[PDB]
Amino acid sequence: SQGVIGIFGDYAKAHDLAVGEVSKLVKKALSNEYPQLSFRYRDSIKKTEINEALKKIDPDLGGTLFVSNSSIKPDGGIVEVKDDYGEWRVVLVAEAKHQGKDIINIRNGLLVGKRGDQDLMTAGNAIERSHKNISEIANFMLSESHFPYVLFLEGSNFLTENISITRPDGRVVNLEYNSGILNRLDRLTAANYGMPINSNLCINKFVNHKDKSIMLQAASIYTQGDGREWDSKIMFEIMFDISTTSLRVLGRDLFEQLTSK
Amino acid sequence: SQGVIGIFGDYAKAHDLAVGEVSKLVKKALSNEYPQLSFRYRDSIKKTEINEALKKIDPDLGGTLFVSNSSIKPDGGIVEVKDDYGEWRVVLVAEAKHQGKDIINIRNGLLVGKRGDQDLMTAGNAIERSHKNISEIANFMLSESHFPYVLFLEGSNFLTENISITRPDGRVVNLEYNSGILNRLDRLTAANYGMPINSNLCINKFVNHKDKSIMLQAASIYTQGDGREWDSKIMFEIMFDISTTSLRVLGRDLFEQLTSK
DNA sequence: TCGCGAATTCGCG
DNA sequence: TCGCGAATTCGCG
Repeated sequence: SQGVIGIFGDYAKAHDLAVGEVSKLVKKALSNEYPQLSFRYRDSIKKTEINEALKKIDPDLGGTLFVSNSSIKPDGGIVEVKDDYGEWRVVLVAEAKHQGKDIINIRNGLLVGKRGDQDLMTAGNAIERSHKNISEIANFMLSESHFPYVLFLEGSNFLTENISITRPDGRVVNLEYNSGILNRLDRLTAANYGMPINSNLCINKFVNHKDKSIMLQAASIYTQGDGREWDSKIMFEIMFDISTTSLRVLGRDLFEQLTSK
Repeated sequence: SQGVIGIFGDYAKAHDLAVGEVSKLVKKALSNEYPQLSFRYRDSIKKTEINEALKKIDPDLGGTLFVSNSSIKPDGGIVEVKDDYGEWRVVLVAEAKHQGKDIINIRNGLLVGKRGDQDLMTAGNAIERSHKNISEIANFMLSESHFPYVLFLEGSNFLTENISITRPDGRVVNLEYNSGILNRLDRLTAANYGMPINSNLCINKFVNHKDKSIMLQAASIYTQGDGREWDSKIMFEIMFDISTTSLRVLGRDLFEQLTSK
């Protein structure tokens, strides 16, 4: 609703854009807001690129590479901006994951389990793989003071409120979100150090314990806690907000370009 | 071979001990070496415990918990030592993972694939889940200057040298370790920032970029790079070494107990 | 009982 | 071709 944001947002909703297309929409919106800056979208980053960023931090880092052409491909891609030095800086990395088919199985009156007599499927743990790409981007951005990694959760395994699903035969199945039978949210909280979910954690926090003053890279973790599908318009707003925050942290290195125009 | 280490090591080999039993063996060996100190083995840590450790770092951390009794269970468990303050400090967390059945499929002359005409199975990505528990322990140990997390890889997906497997009918299948068809080692290198694999990285490194001086928590990643099974004796030595290093970093807080005896 | 973990086959481009 | 990703069912105690 924030001017053009409202407009782009309606477009995303009208086309139920996938997270990757929403990232491309964020890039376009950024270019619109900041005509003097240069933005780009990339769907992947090579492991050699990460290693090079790591080496700049410390020569002993980023020394391993078993498969030469190895890489990562966040399903939401990556958006970057060119700084006054000509270097590309990450402003957004988005990822959307799914897990838990219970709401669909119930609506279909389809029992599950090895005996096909269960209303619910004990939730799996594949979502844990999400920590790998978060770690890869944190490493790639180790020199940065922001970490614009956003993860969108969807499914019966990421509930934040109790919901009710009615079977075809009319029987109603009540789901308690705090049930370990299905809730796998605690499998992702390590990624943002237990900070609040559904929040923009792009600005890195620094902490200490022994005159340490260490930097934390917290992913912003969002979930559609009612088991429904994500609204592309809200994903767009979340993502545009994160990206805007990236630009703020990167401000000192964008001044020259905002001037000369 | 280092005195009692040689002895315990032969015992582990003689019983082909699983990683978890090897951790218990490390605890016993530590107690033997340091009779004045108190050690313990635990097979799990509750998410409430992690949250509490996080809160001590900064009040805004460790605030989320959806399933009250949520926890983590490293298959190798955890070994801790009691410090002069009466607090338990982690000296070792071990985990062993497997992936890649090619060497077994070839030895059995069993073709694979949707058409059952392939020598090799394109490797999966489940191993990526390993990053979750590494992140959980890093968070639990955020106040520590050491991170004794050791991961042991085994399978055809973690090769570091080319090997040859002969079929029943005599046909020999040659595997190139640098092939992305099977090698998934690059899926774990983010966990130690690209530092050397098969090495003790227990002592946290500090780096900087902008007067930052940030702390890195690098997991020690070991692989049986020839596709063979792990030798429990060598796992024991690796683990005892990591644990010994933990005690060294924790030395200032163990002095009192080593004295009074 | 509830809740963590195993790690797989094959789609995709 | 090669190499990243989807996310699942059910064992286990």
